[PDB]
Order: sequence, then C-alpha cells, then structure tokens
Amino acid sequence: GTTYCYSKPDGRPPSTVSDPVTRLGPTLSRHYTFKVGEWPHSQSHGHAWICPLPSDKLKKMGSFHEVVKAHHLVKNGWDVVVQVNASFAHSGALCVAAVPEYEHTHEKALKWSELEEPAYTYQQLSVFPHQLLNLRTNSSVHLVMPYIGPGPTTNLTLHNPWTIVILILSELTGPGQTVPVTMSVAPIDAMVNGPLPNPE
Amino acid sequence: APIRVVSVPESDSFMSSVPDNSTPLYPKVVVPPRQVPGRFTNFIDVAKQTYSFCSISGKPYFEVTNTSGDEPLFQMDVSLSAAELHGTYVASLSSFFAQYRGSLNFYFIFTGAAATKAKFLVAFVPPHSAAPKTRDEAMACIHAVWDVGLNSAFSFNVPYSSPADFMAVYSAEATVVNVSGWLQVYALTALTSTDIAVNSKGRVLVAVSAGPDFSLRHPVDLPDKQ
Amino acid sequence: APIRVVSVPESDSFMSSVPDNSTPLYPKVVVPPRQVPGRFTNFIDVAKQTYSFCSISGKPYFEVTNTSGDEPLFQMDVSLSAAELHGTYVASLSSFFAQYRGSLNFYFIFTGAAATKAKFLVAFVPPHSAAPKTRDEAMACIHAVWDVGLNSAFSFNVPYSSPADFMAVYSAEATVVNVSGWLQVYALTALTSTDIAVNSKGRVLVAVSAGPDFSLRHPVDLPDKQ
Amino acid sequence: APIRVVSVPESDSFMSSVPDNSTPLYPKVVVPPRQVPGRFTNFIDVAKQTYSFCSISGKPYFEVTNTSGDEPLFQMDVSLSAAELHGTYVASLSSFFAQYRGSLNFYFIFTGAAATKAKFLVAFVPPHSAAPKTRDEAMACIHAVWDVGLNSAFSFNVPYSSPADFMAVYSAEATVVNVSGWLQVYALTALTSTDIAVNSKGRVLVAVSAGPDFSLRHPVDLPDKQ
Amino acid sequence: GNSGSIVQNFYMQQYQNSIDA
Amino acid sequence: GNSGSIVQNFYMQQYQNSIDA
Amino acid sequence: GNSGSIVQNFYMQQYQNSIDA
Amino acid sequence: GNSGSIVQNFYMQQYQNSIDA
Amino acid sequence: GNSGSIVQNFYMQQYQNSIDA
Amino acid sequence: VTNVGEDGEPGETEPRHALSPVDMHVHTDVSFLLDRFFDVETLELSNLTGSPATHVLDPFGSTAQLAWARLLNTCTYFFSDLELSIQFKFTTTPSSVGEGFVWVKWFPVGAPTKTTDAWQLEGGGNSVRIQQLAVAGMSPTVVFKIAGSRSQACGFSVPYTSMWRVVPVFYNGWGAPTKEKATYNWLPGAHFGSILLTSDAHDKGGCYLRYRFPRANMYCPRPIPPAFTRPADKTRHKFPTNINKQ
Ligand SMILES: CC(=O)N[C@H]1[C@H]([C@H](O)[C@H](O)CO)O[C@@](O[C@H]2[C@@H](O)[C@@H](CO)O[C@@H](O[C@H]3[C@H](O)[C@@H](O)[C@@H](O)O[C@@H]3CO)[C@@H]2O)(C(=O)O)C[C@@H]1O
Repeated sequence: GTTYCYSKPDGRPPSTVSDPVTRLGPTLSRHYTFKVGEWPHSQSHGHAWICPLPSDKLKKMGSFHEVVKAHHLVKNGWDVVVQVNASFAHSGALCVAAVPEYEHTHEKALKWSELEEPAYTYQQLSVFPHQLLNLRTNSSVHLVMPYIGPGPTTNLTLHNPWTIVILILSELTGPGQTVPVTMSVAPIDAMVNGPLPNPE
Repeated sequence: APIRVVSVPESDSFMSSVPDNSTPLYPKVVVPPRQVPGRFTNFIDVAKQTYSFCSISGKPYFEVTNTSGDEPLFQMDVSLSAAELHGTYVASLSSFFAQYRGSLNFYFIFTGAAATKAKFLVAFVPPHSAAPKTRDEAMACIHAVWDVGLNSAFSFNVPYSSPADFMAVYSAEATVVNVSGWLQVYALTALTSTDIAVNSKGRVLVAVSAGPDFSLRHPVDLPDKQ
Repeated sequence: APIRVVSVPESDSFMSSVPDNSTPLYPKVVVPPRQVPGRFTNFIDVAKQTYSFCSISGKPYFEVTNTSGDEPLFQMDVSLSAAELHGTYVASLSSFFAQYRGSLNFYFIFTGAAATKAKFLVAFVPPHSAAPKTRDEAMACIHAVWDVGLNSAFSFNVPYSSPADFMAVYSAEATVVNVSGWLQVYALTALTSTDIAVNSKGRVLVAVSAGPDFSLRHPVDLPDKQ
Repeated sequence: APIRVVSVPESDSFMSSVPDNSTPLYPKVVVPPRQVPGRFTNFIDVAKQTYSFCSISGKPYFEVTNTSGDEPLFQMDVSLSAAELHGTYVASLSSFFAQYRGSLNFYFIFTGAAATKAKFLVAFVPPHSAAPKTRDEAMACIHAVWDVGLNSAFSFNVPYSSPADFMAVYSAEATVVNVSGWLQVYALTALTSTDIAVNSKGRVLVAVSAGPDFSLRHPVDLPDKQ
Repeated sequence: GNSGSIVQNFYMQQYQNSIDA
Repeated sequence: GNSGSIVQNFYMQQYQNSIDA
Repeated sequence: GNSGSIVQNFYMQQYQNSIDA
Repeated sequence: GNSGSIVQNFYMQQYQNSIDA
Repeated sequence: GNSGSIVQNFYMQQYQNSIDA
Repeated sequence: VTNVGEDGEPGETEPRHALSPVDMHVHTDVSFLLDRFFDVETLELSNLTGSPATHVLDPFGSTAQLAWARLLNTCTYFFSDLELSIQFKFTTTPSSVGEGFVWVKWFPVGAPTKTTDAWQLEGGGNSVRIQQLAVAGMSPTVVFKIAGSRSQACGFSVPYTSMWRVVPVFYNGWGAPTKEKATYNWLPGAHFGSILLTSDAHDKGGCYLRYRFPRANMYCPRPIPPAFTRPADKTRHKFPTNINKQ
C-alpha cells in the first residue's frame, strides 16, 4: 500500500531563483537500495534507525549523487520503501516514519545512526506520516514525501528536510536470528540550481 | 462639539484576553506566500485522525502468555488523567483544557508471530461498584470478542456515558464527572503456538484515537508540575 | 447620555509611526502649483532606471594589461554590504532598509582605444566552496564571453538564488541569507594593440543598475558609523 | 485626527445599575442546551397562578365551633405587611418591591367532615371608621354568603379601592396609601353536626392567590430584619 | 432584559456572552 | 479567530496586520 | 501614503492639510 | 424641551426616562 | 467660516449657536 | 467482522448511538488559542547611556512550563503576527522615580544594531543623552511615562517580518557554511525581530513581556509533550480543582 507524506510531490520550479534550472529526469535521479540494519533480539523498544535523507549516504547515490555535487541547491521528494526480512515465527513490529526537520541526533547531523527516543515520542511518533510494520501481517512500509521546508528549496549539504525514523515498537520475539531492515530511496521530482566550479 | 464621555470604572485596567487588538506601528508589510504542506486548522482533527500509543508499565503493549485465565490483562480508570494515557497525544492535548467529551477508539494490534493465536474479551465496565476482577465477572457488561487470527488488529469504542454534558480533563478524588468507567482487556484463551519453546508470549500494541463526537473546551493555564 | 468608555492600557503613550495623523491648527492654506519636472514617486525606479559606477581600489574601473591569464581581475562578495558597491547608488539606497531581493545588472564599458582589443569571461560563482582562483576553475559555472570589439560595452545579470525569500541588506559573519555568491570577471585573452608602446592597458568601467525583480523592505534607522 | 472629547464630570464613578454591560474576556463559549421543564419568565405569573396558605395564630385555617354568633372570625388589615399574610408567597414576593397594585383572591376551603355544615359572611370593610365588631355591623358592606354544603370551598376577591394609582408594599403608621381596608369572615350560623360529640368544630383553610390586575414595581434592597 | 444602550453590541453577540444550541 | 469587536477594523486590513499573496 | 485609519478624515481634507491648484 | 445633542439617545427612550400610557 | 470637523455638529444647529429670522 | 451487536459473536462489538455536538470544537482552533496575551518572558531595562543590547523576540526556545511553551512545540512550521504589552514593574520604593521616561524601539527581522548614546537633549545644565537608536524614526519608537501612570504599561501590533515564508520551529540543518555548534537548529531570522527598552529607571525596575499572536498558522503536527509525571499503575492522576470533594 502507498502512503503520502502530507501531499503528492509538485514538480513546480522554485519560487526563489531567477537563476537557470536543470530538472532531473528519473534516469539521472535513479533508484537506490541499501540495508539499514539488523533489528536484533536485545534492542528493547524505543530504539530506532535514523535515516536523515539523504546525506551520509549521499556519496553512494552515484549519479543523482553526481549532479547534486556540482550544484548549489535541490528540491525533491522521495519514494522510500523500508523492507524488514523475517519469517512467520518472528513477532514484533516497528513503525517507520518520515519526519519534517527531525532533530535530536546529538548533532551527528545528516549521518544516519541509532538512538533511543524519549518515549512521549515513540508513543506519539504516529502523529507523523508513518506506516506499521507488524511481523504477523506485512513485511513492507512504503512512503512518498514531497519537497518541504522553510525555503522553497534548500541546500542538501546543510539541511535534510526529510528523515526516516525506523522505530522499534514490540521487540523482536522469536527465532534466535536477527531481522535485517532495508531501504530503497529514489528521488522524485529533482531540480537543481547554480553549478559550482571545477574541483581544482 | 467635544463628545460627552464617562470613563467606565475599570478604564485603565489590562485584561489578557481582550477580544480586540492593539494599535499597528508597522503597516504595509506584504508577506511572502507559503505552499508548505499540512497546515492544520484545529487541534481536534489530528487528535481524531491520529492514533497515539498507550502506556502500561513503561511500554506501549500488553502481554499474553501461555498461562493466563481470568486475571484482567489491561485495566484503566476512564479519565483523561489516567495512567495508560499519560504517554499519548489525546491525553496531553487535553491538558490544554478543562472539559472533554465523547467516545475514544482503541486499537489493539496483536503482534505475536503468525505461528501464534489467542483471544480476548475487551470489555468496558461502568463506574459504579468496586471494579471486577475476573472475566466471568466482566462478561455481563459491554464487551466483544477478539480472536486474533480473524483480524490481527481490532478497534473498540469507549463510549460517553454521563449525566455530565461534559467531563473532567483534570480528574481527582472520585467525583460524579471525574470518571466515566473502566476499560479492561481480559484473556479469553491463552497463547497456542506451533512451538512453545520459540513463541511463549504475545505483544498487543494498544493505541488511542479521539472519538468522532470527542470535543474539548475552556483553555487553561498550567499549574505546578506533579 | 455620556458614552461609556474604557481607557486602553497604553493610553498616554507616544509611538513614532502611528498610521494616523495629528490635529490641524492652520487650515485653509491653498498652495501654489508646481510644474517642476522629474518628480519621482518611488525610490526603486531611479535605482532600476539608473546606473551607478562601482568601486575597486578607489577607481570605478578595472584594468587589463598586455599580461594577465587566469588571475581573476574583478571579484566581489555578492552582498549589498560588499566592497565594490560601497560607492554606488543601489547599495546606499539599500542602507535605508533591512532586506533586498533580486538580480542586479552589471555594465562593463571597455574604454581602451580603438587600436585596442581584448576578451573576458565574466562569471558568477555560487556561495558554497571557498572561491575559485583561475579562469579554468570558474568556467564550469554561469558565465558568458565578452569580446571587446563586437560590443564595447556589455551587460551581465547577477541573479537571485536563494531559499531566502528575501536577502540581507546588512551582511556580516557569513550566514545563509548573508551572501548570494561571487561576481568575477577574468581576462580571457590579453591586450592586443596596434602599438604596445602607446596602448599597454585598458580600463573597463563597471556600473550597477537595480534588477527588474529587485525590491527592498523594512525601513531602518542608522546605527553607529563604521 | 484624534476625536475631540470632554470627560463628563462623573467619569470615574461606579453606579451599580448601569443599563449597559462590561467587557468580555472569555468569548466563544457555546453552552449545552436545556430541556428542563417549568422555566418561569416573570414572578407575577407564579404569584397569580398559585395559591399560598394564610397565617392566623400560627396555623393556616380558622375554626368554627358549635358556638359563635357575630364575633368576627377572621380579620386582617388589608396591607401587604399584614399579619395573616406573613407566611405566604405573594406577601413575601412583594418584599422585593415598593408598590403593589390590584385585587387578591381568597380561597376558603371548609374542611369539616361531611356530617357537618355551616355558613359565613365573608365581607370587605373600607378603610375609614374604626373597624366593625359584629356581623350586623359589617353586613351593610361588600360581602357574599357562603353556605358550606353548596361548595365546600369558595373564592372571594379583595378589590383595589384607592386614589392611589399604586399601593404600599411596606406599610406603617397609618397613611392614605398604607391600607386599602379590612377582610373579615364572620360566622353566619354555627356548626350543625350529625353528632356533636364527634364533630364539634370545623377548619376552613384560607389561601391567597394574586389578583389578575395585580402588579408590583420599584425593586428594593433589604433593610434591618424586624 | 436590562441591556439598553446602543453600544451594548459594541462587542459581538458571539464574543460578549454565551450561546445556546 | 478571536478578533471580535466592531472597532477591530478601526484600522485598515492593510495597515493593521500582514498580507499574503 | 501612510495615512490609514478611518478617523484619518475626522477633520476635513480642506482643514487638515494643504491644497494644490 | 432642552435635550439637544445627538448622543442624547445614546441610551434608549425606554431606559433613559419614564413612560406614559 | 473656520468650523471644520464632522463632530462640529455634535450639537444641533439650534442648540450650539444663535439663529436669525 | 459481524459489527452491530448482541450475539456473543466474534468481531461483533455492540452499538454506539454517537453523540450530538455543542461547542463545535472551536476552542481547539489553533487561530483562537493563539490570539490572546501571554506572559512570555521578563527582562530588565538598559540605562539611557552605555553601549547596550537589543533583545530578541524568540518564543521558540521554550522549556519553561507555560502552555504557550508547548503548543509552539506542537508544530514544525509557524506563522502569525505579533502583539505586545510591556508593563514595567517596580523593584524598589515607587517614590524614587518622579519622571520615568522610557524609550522603547522595535527592530524588524534583520535590522542593523550597534548603539551608543548619540542624541543629546540639554537645558539648564545636567542634560540627557538618549540612545542612538532609541530615537524616533524608521523602526517604531514608543515612549511612555511611569509617574502615577495609572497602568505602567504600553503596547502595540507588529507584522511578520522574517524573510522566511514560514518559520521552522525545528531545523535539521545549520544556518551557516561553518557547521559550528550553536549553528544547529538555527537558520537566522526565524523569529519576530527585536526590542530595546531604555530609561532613567533600568534599576528600580523589571519589565513583563507579553505576546499575542494573531493569525496563527500551524503546519505539520508534532508530538505534544506530557507536562506531568507518569502516574502509578491502574490509577488516575489526582489533582486540585474547581470541583473536588470539599
Ligand atoms: C547623530 C549625531 O550626530 N549625534 C551627535 C550628537 C548630536 O548631533 C546632538 O546630540 C544633536 O542634538 O552631538 C554630538 O556632538 C555634539 C557635542 O560635541 C556638543 C558638545 O559641545 O556640541 C554639539 O554642537 C553644538 C555646537 O558646539 C554649538 O555651537 C551649537 O551649534 O549647538 C550645538 C548642539 O546644540 C555637537 O553636535 C554629541 O556630543 O553627542 C555627537 C553625536 O555623535
């Protein structure tokens, strides 16, 4: 099933640049697929994998990557699909969400990592565009977020608006092994500004 | 020609909630437009169209084991200032007010592995007596049956029952508009599993959405933390 | 019959920008009419329909010699409180405000004698990195080519690129709405001349008009000179 | 532009009955609706459509015995601040005012057993002379005849007779608008009974309804109890 | 009942008081 | 939202507050 | 330019300011 | 007789004074 | 002559000044 | 499964003849909850002379238990105009200030700042110097007296000045190229602008900030902080009220 982050993505071009605008064909902003982590039997609830998009992992988008390198700003959504792998003997659930200006991160900003939320948060995480991954029901959370932020577009090198939380609700109960989480980000409606110079 | 005026007794008093506004000193400011998604209008909307996760001994779920019977599994004084609400959205939103009103929807999501199955009697017990202590005691009241393995999740509506046109967002030593009853989940059967050495227990998340007839009133300021 | 009135708390306060006017004490003054030409209405008009002359080491021009290469010839932090703007109209007009907005047009007028010719790469470099230092470095960015001896004058538009709906008329220690980039003219070739003993260098004036989308806002009072 | 105003001499005075209201500080309160029966609008309605029970030596009835004649049985100074009214509704309602106006209806309910019978001359004696003391004295005035055993209850209207457009709710040392007369019931015959050893006396309740033309005016505050 | 001025509605019927259903 | 007087527009909609596009 | 009240014309256009031909 | 303002009816004809029949 | 406000007629033309025939 | 009641039946719950309406939710209207006066802050003045500091209207920090604290924390992005009341309280014997002339000036999102005495009023020796920007002009000045002043306060409305179409109450980014600490959830001009109170009091008094935010616009709901300790198991949270067993 497909769940939308506040609204379908707009291919509108930035209300704040008289500067020339390169739109990114899918074939440039292609698709990317990596493993988040291995949800283990010990990690008590309140845990989570922070995936602030896209940075840290931006070095690895090797094409989309490339154009955002030599360009000052970008506006883009995200088709993102988190995929836990587990059998029918495992129990537990997570809740993975897209969060607007998420922050806590102990300033390990724009670096994916792992944390334990304060609780009032995991309790109310669901107050954001999120989906449930319930080990006796499904094995996939699917979301699509639109460009968002104070500016009508930003610098992905300084700001990451979207950030996926992958929260542990009910601990992993079942067979001794771990359950590998995974995620496919692929940029939607990409658009660049100001080419920067040559790396010399 | 000067108008004839009498200076109403309060004249130079302040009052922090005047239905009227102050004098402008920086006119002609046109502001930049905002597309920015998800502008909410009223707080009851997110509270209705949004599930919060309950609070029991610190976790947002309750357990079923391969051993339970009539010992009530989940119990809560129906009051906003109840325990199992403490963590949630709805509850915390209401702190911003004096009176609440309406039904609340509970979402239990059984999350034990598919090799697993179990059943519960979720029941609502009206605020009179001295609280039931066994399934066979609650059964005579409003309840339904949940066979996890028909739906792995279920919704249950805690109704609004009171001479009280409105209820108390700030409960206390038991009054007539202080409580509306008790929510209780009981274990109808126990945990049957393909292999009890792997799956011995199950975790049912329990979430709370705001009721369609739910409403809040009389905004209030915060007292001493406690 | 007297009206019932309450004296709003600020009542006898002054406030220097009241959207309203004071009481007249000398009415019936009819004034003599004025033909007098060039009455301007809004300050942005003269700023748009008018070129100011830049500021580099004290003079309003930059030099090309019969020896230059990639050494950048003209460079400026795109900020109103930038150096090469200091002398100009636009820049000084903006001091009267807090936020600017839009593109600016640059007019380079090559003024070396007709026996003379040369070329430049005027380029605009976006506010990220740490500023380029050679033509072959800037070239990868927004720029055009000016062959003096096709047009003896050329215009170049420094665009508005920012998440910032508005920008800072009063810049400072580098912020995200403090700078919009860098203007740089480089020497594409050098000074070719009929006789290098007479014409060894050339002076390109550089003027600044306000951008068509250019606007200013939030009038401000003057701080300590500095 | 400021309005020209003169501060009427009383300006900062209070006055507790202002025909106008104070400034709101908690708007947008919508109240729950009320079905709740018997909402009265005006106090004269219950006073008219409602009988109160009089006061004589502590009880709300007067007695007839098998021995009476012309000795007046029931007597009262027609004034609201009269004795036999003290207990009642109408009388007590009027304390809330200064002037009363109109006729009052009296309801006598003979309650002696059915084996019993008797008759009375209820009469009204105009406020001049020095009050009658025998039936044959009052008879010359406004009165009717009540034969208990035709109606076991009877109504009698004490009229409004006065140059006074209004009368005194707060009577005192006899003035011209202080009293409107005297109500007197006399015993026309005596108690005839099947067996005088069982029924020797009879109790006629006496109630007071407000007159159709009855009205009250000029609300007043309470003086020292007395 | 006893509200009689013109300015009695200086404030709205909605803001001033309470409202039944 | 909460502005309820009549004199609330004593000043213009333009002068008083801010204006969107 | 910057005169924005309603009472700004409490006084006449003739009395208040000056008048061109 | 001698009441001459405009604001003389600031209060109602009913509230202000007395009323004949 | 020199009376220029709007409130100049706060009082009546009859009450305020004098009246010719 | 089965739904509408009475039969022991599995998925079958009982009936609910849901409620009527009253109040039409209206109190929970974000625009209404915010259009009133809040006692946000408390600050002291500056002497008419010295080289003083401007103050910043940033009601986005929070931490102080105040209702308006949270609520602004309830949303990701915010926009509303501003409205003030400044009251000035006395901290000594009120008979010390005979005049008490107070200069206030409001500075819009992104105004210049260095101020030193620069205006000189003179007359009969002594002579006062007010601040270079306390003066009246471009940014609104407000001068009021506190000398029997039946309400020692002043007040006014001020527009959304920022250059940001909306204000991020949270920012997963930095506002500067130099990714320093402090520059975290920052992004400049994410506030209402600033003010300067200055007077022959300064000592003898504190102030009383109060904001009213008309035209409130809140984008993206966020988790709403608890505000009270977690009560014990299966119990309520008893509190003192207008109700209660007397
Ligand atoms: C914004 C500014 O210029 N501030 C300067 C102030 C103001 O100009 C001044 O307060 C205006 O009222 O003035 C400062 O300089 C004044 C100071 O040196 C005094 C001391 O002698 O003299 C002033 O000029 C006198 C002049 O000497 C007389 O001949 C006569 O003309 O009167 C004037 C003033 O009434 C200087 O302007 C100051 O002292 O603060 C400098 C501030 O920067």
